Formats: sequence, structure tokens, C-alpha cells
Amino acid sequence: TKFSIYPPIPGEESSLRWAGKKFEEIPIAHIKASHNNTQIQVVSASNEPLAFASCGTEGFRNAKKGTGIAAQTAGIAAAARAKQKGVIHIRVVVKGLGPGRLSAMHGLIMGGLEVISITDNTPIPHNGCRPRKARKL
Amino acid sequence: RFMEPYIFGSRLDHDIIDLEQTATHLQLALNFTAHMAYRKGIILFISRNRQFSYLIENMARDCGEYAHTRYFRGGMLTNARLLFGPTVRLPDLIIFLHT
Amino acid sequence: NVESFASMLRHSPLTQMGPAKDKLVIGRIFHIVENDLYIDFGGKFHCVCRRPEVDGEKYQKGTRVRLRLLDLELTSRFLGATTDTTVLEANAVLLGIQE
Amino acid sequence: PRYELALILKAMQRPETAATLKRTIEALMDRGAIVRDLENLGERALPYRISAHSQQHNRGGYFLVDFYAPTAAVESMVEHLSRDIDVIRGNIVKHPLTQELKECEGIVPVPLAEKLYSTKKR
Amino acid sequence: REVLQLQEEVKNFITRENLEARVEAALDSRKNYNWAITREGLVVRPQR
Amino acid sequence: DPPPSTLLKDYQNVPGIEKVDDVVKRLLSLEMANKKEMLKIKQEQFMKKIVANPEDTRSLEARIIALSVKIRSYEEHLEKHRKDKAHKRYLLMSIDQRKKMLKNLRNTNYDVFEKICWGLGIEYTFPP
Amino acid sequence: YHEDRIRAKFYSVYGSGQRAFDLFNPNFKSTCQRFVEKYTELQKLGETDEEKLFVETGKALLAEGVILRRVG
Amino acid sequence: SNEDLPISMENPYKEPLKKCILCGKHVDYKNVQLLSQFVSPFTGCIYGRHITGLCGKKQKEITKAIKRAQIMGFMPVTYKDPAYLKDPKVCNIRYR
Amino acid sequence: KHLKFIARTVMVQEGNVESAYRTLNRILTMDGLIEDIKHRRYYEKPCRRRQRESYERCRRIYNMEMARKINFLMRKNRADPWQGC
Amino acid sequence: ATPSLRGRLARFGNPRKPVLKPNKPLILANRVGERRRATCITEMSVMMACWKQNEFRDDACRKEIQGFLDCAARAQEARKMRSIQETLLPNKLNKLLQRFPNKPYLS
RNA sequence: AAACUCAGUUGACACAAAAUAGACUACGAAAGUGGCUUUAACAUAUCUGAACACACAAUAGCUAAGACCCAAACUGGGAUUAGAUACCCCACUAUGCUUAGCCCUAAACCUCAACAGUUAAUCAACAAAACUGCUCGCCAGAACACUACGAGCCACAGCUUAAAACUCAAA
Ligand code: FES
Ligand SMILES: [Mg+2]
Ligand SMILES: [Mg+2]
Ligand SMILES: [Mg+2]
Ligand SMILES: [Mg+2]
Ligand SMILES: [Mg+2]
Ligand SMILES: [Mg+2]
Ligand SMILES: [Mg+2]
Ligand SMILES: [Mg+2]
Repeated sequence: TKFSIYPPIPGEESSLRWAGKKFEEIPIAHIKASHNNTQIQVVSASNEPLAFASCGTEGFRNAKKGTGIAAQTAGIAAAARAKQKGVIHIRVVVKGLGPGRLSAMHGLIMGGLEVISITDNTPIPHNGCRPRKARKL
Repeated sequence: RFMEPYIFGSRLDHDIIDLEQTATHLQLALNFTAHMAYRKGIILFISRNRQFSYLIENMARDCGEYAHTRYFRGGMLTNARLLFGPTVRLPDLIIFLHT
Repeated sequence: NVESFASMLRHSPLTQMGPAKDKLVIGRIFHIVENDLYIDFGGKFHCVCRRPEVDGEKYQKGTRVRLRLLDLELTSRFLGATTDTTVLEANAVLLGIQE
Repeated sequence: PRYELALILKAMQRPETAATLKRTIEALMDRGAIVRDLENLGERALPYRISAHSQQHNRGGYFLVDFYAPTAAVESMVEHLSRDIDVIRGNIVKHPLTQELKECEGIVPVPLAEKLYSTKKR
Repeated sequence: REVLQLQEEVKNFITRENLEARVEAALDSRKNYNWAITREGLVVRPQR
Repeated sequence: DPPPSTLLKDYQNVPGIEKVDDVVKRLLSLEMANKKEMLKIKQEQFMKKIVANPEDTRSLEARIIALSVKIRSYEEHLEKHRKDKAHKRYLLMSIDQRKKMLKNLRNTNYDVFEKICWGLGIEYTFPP
Repeated sequence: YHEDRIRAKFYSVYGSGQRAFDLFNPNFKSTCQRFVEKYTELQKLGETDEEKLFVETGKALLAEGVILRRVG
Repeated sequence: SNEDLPISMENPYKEPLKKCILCGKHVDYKNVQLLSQFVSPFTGCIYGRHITGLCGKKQKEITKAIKRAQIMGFMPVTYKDPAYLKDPKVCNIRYR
Repeated sequence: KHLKFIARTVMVQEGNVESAYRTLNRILTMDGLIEDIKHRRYYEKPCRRRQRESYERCRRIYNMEMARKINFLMRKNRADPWQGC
Repeated sequence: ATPSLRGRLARFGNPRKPVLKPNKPLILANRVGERRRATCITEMSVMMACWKQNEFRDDACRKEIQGFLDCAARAQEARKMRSIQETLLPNKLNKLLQRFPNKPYLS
């Protein structure tokens, strides 16, 4: 076989495994990188919450939350919690272009957890709601 | 646009100059050049094609007439009296090897 | 019986050739500047190819080489240009030395 | 005119599926359709979860009913399909084969636009 | 020709009589409209 | 409106068209066609009933008859889509065009104009 | 020129060839030009079918010894 | 008079006009396999003609067919169907 | 309502999350999602949207024409073959 | 294939309304725009975390401090080599364009 | 800062708005029209032709009844400020939506009228090269003036038409 960047298809017979598990069963680390806060939540393959960590819960307040350093800190905390909950390999789904988008992943990894996949689930309306008006400064 | 009358036709988007008109015009031009040379006029060969600058210079020198294949400083003809001197004699004929 | 321009053009090798694209011609290196080989193939312009890294020294002035032509003249019209911009050189691929 | 009804039916067994197809073609013939052909594209997983008649569906059977009907019958057929519960999703379209494949000689290229600006020197 | 061709086909149209049988035949069959294309403009039908 | 059983203009002359299956007849009838076919049938019927030369369509008479069929179609349409401003404009413009055509016809060939008016139920009213 | 039709057909059917053009020689004759000459004389014989003329010209050149390779 | 003069004819040397890959073929909303060749594998985004290489008419046909299939339930929207990821690539796009 | 972990999903090779993220961001940029989100943050009134679209179209036309000219003339960056004369 | 400009600008003989309204004329200029203008923070963060957990005693953070210093030296070397290498250039490109300039008028 | 204890995952779920396609330039008379399906449907074998009528006319706005995710004049609060009746942040309303009427205004601008034709001897400047024929509408210093009066209008702080007096040598 050869390496493919696409994920394995559920219901298809694939050879890839992680910790003796199939891709579908790997726990999911939902990152949410808002403009001024980066939240992280590691749920099991059955949406069972395992760990939580946010810039605010890490002690950062006000603008300091929206910093890659704060994202790294929150990711490290979440990774430690998940590691003590028994999580090795994770699938990462991040929804938001906030400053913590990548530093959160870096913190999560530095906390020990390995990442098998990165998923972007940023909400992109197909012209649904009307966002707030522009800013003139 | 002005070269159309002398263009015989476009072969695969490549103009073919009407060599009949070329022959007649070259006859007239050579006749004029020879007449000026006989009348002892000054014949100046102008051409900025660097690929033939050397050839034009050598040809002019061997034929005994003048050549300007270099950068044409502004005023070589209009301001000649100042640039050279009030008594300078301007060319009686200018021959462009590359217009 | 004096052949006229029409007959000369009709029987000329260039006219006998069709579109120059993908046509093999025999050029004659008439100038070399370092690793650049200026080759004349009978057309209006010359093609400046590169000395092949293999058998490079074998290429010298007067060397007869084989070219695969891609355009007799390299020209194109760019945005806003009232006339075509030309690089005044043909495009060809240097295949090797003819013997 | 010639219509094609693409029909995503609830995933079920052959007896119920045949009964549903029979009922649907019966409704067509009642509204005044001359059913021309029935084709089974086969059961497959719905590309996305579809919730029809208080039931979330992930697999369904796809069927194509090519028929001829009066124009006024299309709306009634759509309403009846909406009423029917075994239909996860029905859609009536004008048959593609009624349209004619215009012959395309080639992609004639658009040359660079000329004379957009006056040739005066700027 | 068009009316002639249509005449032939109408023999195969599903009526209120041959409805059960045609429905069962449809359930048995499988029609494939899927086929990809290649850069050289050559169809790639799936294998069955 | 012509009977729904009526065949289309491209099939009413096909040899043996009456010796075919009633399924084929229903398919080729107006019962399985859009409103344009019915309008074409109405146009040809009016032409046969009125114009001396039905095969001539460039005539002002054929133009007026076709435009009257279109006016009928637009009026029927607006009767349901009362709030279709575009088609209301089309109806008014077509009425104006038919009035202009009738003016020209009345000025050129009076007898034909009278026959057109009677056939299409149009009452020519001089503009105020 | 009327020979342009034959030239285009020959290039489409056999490609450029392997005998490179020598534009320096005014009297040079390309394989395509020889084909055109043979086609012209065959036409002057009074054979009007274009495709029959083409095949006959190809075979005549093959008999001459010209290796006309078809492109596909 | 003179037979060596040029004659007035079309350009016999013209190359055939390139035909889009789908030229002469029927794009159908039911051929999800074909329709999925012109959608981003990751996001489901329909490729522009600068990438597909299709004529304007066929690009419009593909767009309408893709939208029709997506709304009628034949084709996924947010992503290309995985079953078609290994079909012959016909899009001049390089994500790596 | 679609299946999860098939859209905008990339598999890291050997664990180089930085490389995987670079590839994912390339995907998003080439698909235009990044620009779409940045623009959708605040509502771009339709007149402004049209003006920006027209401006970008003109800028692309100019850039592509300039690139064509640069490529066409790049073959003339050689050394001067008639140095002096 | 550059986007078409046929029928895109508001011009006489163009029935449709303008598609593009270029602020500046669409004529290639004879010049290209001038080239437009932290490093090694992972090692710094590692060293600073070691300092924080060890009371900044450099005695028990020697490997991290040395890595930080060497990384900074390599950053300086990268800056220098990049600068010298950067020194196609806009200047060269403008010279070539000048050699073959645009002609939006008639000669 | 204020504001909320609502936040995250998964599932169910609109009378809101319609990513990518679109690097396309099409439809319509203009305003406008870019999710999908269907029905109807896009006037004139000659061109011009409304202050002289008919039918349309984005956004805003009034009337009466519904929907209300989000956005949001006004309003309130938090900031900033010398002040802040603003710009920045939060909440919320009319409103944007559907139905039935009204209203009939836009930088309604491609500021380039319709039709037919030419590229020849150019052309104040800039802009989107210069003109020919024909027709309709419009213009005749600036400001007073999208004004007052009169008139018409479902309009009642409105719209259309629209002057004059004083003033200036400019605009
Ligand atoms: S290339 Fe022929 S239809 Fe597009
Ligand atoms: Mg008129
Ligand atoms: Mg008017
Ligand atoms: Mg209005
Ligand atoms: Mg409200
Ligand atoms: Mg407007
Ligand atoms: Mg006003
Ligand atoms: Mg007023
Ligand atoms: Mg009043």
C-alpha cells in the first residue's frame, strides 16, 4: 500500500489501526478557535466528554486569551487531562480561524497526545444568516 | 498600416513584401544615392541594429562615407550648429539601414 | 522567360513548408556567446538555443545542427498594446548535430 | 410531456417495495400518466441523512419512472408523493432525452480585447 | 418515422395490466447511469 | 380551446395517423403537450377560417392572427398570475401592436380587415 | 496555393518526416513537395478521386523508395 | 493569366478546434460518478472552468446537474463521495 | 447531516502535524474557504461586494497579462550578444 | 487563459451594462511593484518552562539554554545568508520590460 | 468596561438567506435576476414617437394581518472624549420577510437617447476614439431653487411640475 492523506471510509475494510483501534473509534478532540478564546474538548468515539480546557479556564483573561501562547497552554492542559483519562491517539476537528487554531494543536501534542488526523469544520453558511455590520474605526 | 501597399500577402501570418515594388523602389533609391555620391554629397548611414553596427561602420569607412550606428543624442541634426560648430556641414543624404 | 516574384515565392522552400510548428530544419550556428548558440535556419530570425550539456564542445560557429521549430517569429499582443510585441527571434528546440 | 420521476423510497424488503412502486405507478396512471418505463438504480446509502415523515433515513432505494403526463398532473403527483410515507424524496423532472444535444464544434477562443482605449499617448 | 418508432415502443409501456410483472422485473434489475471520463475523452464505464 | 384529443400540428397530416394505438394517439394529442401546441392549433384554425392564403404567414393578416393568439395566451396567464407585471406589460404592448396592425390593414385592404375583425371578435375602436 | 490542400493532408497523414528541411538551398525539395509533385502529375493524368489520388501517390513514392510513415 | 498568384481559399493547415472532454456527451444529474470528478475532494466545491477545462456550455451543464443532484439526494454536498476518489483525475488542480 | 470526518479531513504522515496543517490550509485557501470566512465575518453590503469582485477580476486580468509578458520576455534575459557594438 | 475583456467595459457599441469598472486603465505598465517585505520560539519556550519549573537556576537547564543559544545563532546565520542570497529581482524585471516596453499608442 | 452564566459534543428542528459554479457575462424595457423542480412565459417582418395617457419602477416609508433565526435606525447601558447627541462594545425595537393595498423617490449613472451607417479626411482637456443621416426629449450665467405660489396625486413633515424679487461678476 501507499500513504493516502484522505481518511479511511467507514464500512470499508482498511488496514490502518491505532492502539489496536479502527479510525472511527479514535477519540475526537474538538477545538474551537474563536476570535478571543480557544476551547478544547476531547470526547470519546461515542461523544463521551473526557477532557476540557479553555483560555479562560487556564487563567488568561481579556485579550490574553486570544494568544497562541494561551492556546498552547489550554491544549497542554486538555492533553494532560485526556492522557490521564486514557487517550493516546486523537482525531482533531477545529472549527474557527481564531488565533489559537494551530497553537492549540501544538499544545495538545506537547501534552503527549498524538494526532492522527486534522479536520476543519469551521461553520461556513451557504448564505444563511446575515452577519453583523462592518466596523468603521 | 502604411506598409500594406507594399505587402504582397500574409503567408501563415507572415508578411511577404512585394519584391516587384521592392525592385522598383531599390532602383530609385540606388539611383538617388549614386547621384548624391557623384555630386559629392555627404552620405550618413544610420542604423541601431547592434547586430550590424560593426558591418555598417566598416562599409561606410571603406566606401568613404559617414556612419552613425550608436545612440542618437538628441539634436545631432536640429542642434548641429551648436553641438559641432556653426560652420559644420550636415549630411546631404541619410540612409537608414534600420528605420 | 524571367521568373517573377509569384513563381519564386511559390517554389521557395519556406513556402513549400507549411506551418513551422513541429518541422525539422537544419540550422547553422553563426554566433556563440558562452553557452548560448545563435542558430540561423533560413528564416527571417535566428533561434538562440543553449549548448547541450552533452557533446557541448562539439558545437562551434558554422556547426550544422538540427532544430525542431516552434515559431518562425516569437510575438504576442499584450493587454493594451496597439501592436504586437516581438522578441525578434525564432523559437526552436536543438536536437543535435547533423552529419 | 415526457417526465422522469426520481424516487428515493424508504429502505425496506421486496414485498413492501413492490407494493409501494405499484401504488406510485397507480397514482401516476390515475392522474393520467402513460408510464413508459421503470428502472431500479438499486439501494444505496443516502449521501446525507434525510428526515422524512418523522423518520431519519440513511439508506434508500432509488427508482426512475419515465412517463408521459399532462402538465397539470405534475403538481398533483408531487402532492401525492409528499403525502406518501414510503417516499423519502420524490422529484419530477423534464426527461433529459426530450432535450437535444446541440453540436459543439469547439471552444472557439476569445482573443485579447482590442480598441478598449484610445491610442492617444498618455 | 417518429410516430412509427413510438408505435413500436408503446408495446413496452407499463399498463394497469402488466404492472405487477414489470415492477418485479424492475426490482430484479439494476440500471447504472454512472460513468467517469478521462482526460483523453474516453468513457470509463464501471464493471459489474 | 381545441379538444384535448386533438393531434399536434406536426402529426395531424401524418399518413395512417388514425390507424395507430390509442396510446399513441393520446401521446400525440394536445393532452400530452404544453400550451404552445394548443396555441399553434388555434392559430392554424383561425388562419384556415379567415386568411385566403393560410400558407402565407408574412401577410399582415397572419401576423395579426398570431398576435391575437398570443394576446389570448397572455390574458389567460394573467387571469391566474394577476401580479405578473412583466406579462401585463407584454399583454398591453401586444394589444397596442395589434391595434397598429389593424389600423394599417384597415387603411390598406378594408374587406380583409372586416373579415379579420369578424373572425377574431375584435372591435376596432378609433383612438381618442 | 492549390498545393496547400495536398500539403496539409500529407502533414496530417504522415507528420513532418525525418528528412529535415534545408531552407538555405533555394532548390531544396521536401518529402512533402515530392509527394505534391507526384500527386499533381497523377491529377494531370486525369484521376479525380482525391483519396484514390492520395493512395496512388503514396504507393508511387514508396516505389520510388521514399519511406512515408503514417502518423495514425 | 498567371497561375503562380495566390488563390483565395480557407486555411487548410488549421488545426482542429479542441473539444472539451465532455463535448458531444450527455451530462446527466444521475451520473454522480461523472459529476464528482469536478468537485473538490475535501470541501465539495465545484471547480471553476479554469480548472476543469470545460467549455462554457458544459461547465453550466455540470453546475446545474451537480446542484440538482445535491438537492434531489443523489450526491453529497459538503464533500466528494469517497467512492469516487480513485476515478481518473480530470482536473488541473494540485493540492500538494 | 453529512458523514463526519470526510470533509476537510487530512491524515498526518508520520506525525508531522505541521506538514498536515500546511496541506489542510493549502486545501482551504485553494478552495476559497479562508477568504469566504474572513469576508463573512462582517456583512459586505452588496454594492461593496460587487465593487470588490470587479476589482479582483481586473487585478487578476492585469496580473495574468503581466505574467504572460514576463514569461514571454524572460528568454531575453541573456547576456548581450553584441557587447560594445 | 486570461479572462476575456470582450464586452466587459462600458463602451459605445456594448449593449450590456458594464461588467468591470476598472479604476485604472487596463494597460500594462512598464514596471513591476517593488518586492514587499518571530524566529525559533519553540526552543525559547522550552528553556523558559524549564526555568519556571527549576526556579530559573541555569545549572539544571544547561541543555535547554545551549539549544536556545545555538538556535539564536542559527537564526542570525539564516538572516545573513538569506540577505546575501536575496541581494527574479524587480530591478532586473523592470530593465527587461524597459527593453521591451508597452505601446498603448500608435507610432 | 459593560453584557450572559451559560459554554462544548451529539441528535431533532424555519414563513430567514440562497457558499463553490462565477476567471461565466446571460435574461429583462428599466428597477432588477446567481439553491432546486414543475406550469405559464419572455410584444412588433419598419424606425422615431408622451408634462399628453396607460403599465412598471431598487432601498426607504405608511396601512391591516402573520412569521421573527440573524441583522438593525431610534432607545438604554458600557467605554473613549475638553465635550461624544458619533466613531468602538452589549441588549432590543420599528424595519428587512409573507399577504392585500398605498407610496412612485435614488449617484434610478454605463452621468454616454432610439434607429441606420462610416472608419475617411482625427481630435480643446480628461473620460469610454471620431463622425454622418433621421427623429424625439432636454438646455440657454451663478445663486434664490429637489424653493413659494398655482395645479395634480390613496400621497398630509410627501411626491411631480416649478417661478419671480433682492444679490454678483463671476459660477
Ligand atoms: S467543447 Fe464542445 S460542448 Fe464544450
Ligand atoms: Mg415606438
Ligand atoms: Mg416617457
Ligand atoms: Mg417602489
Ligand atoms: Mg423585530
Ligand atoms: Mg443602478
Ligand atoms: Mg427629492
Ligand atoms: Mg416641493
Ligand atoms: Mg403647494
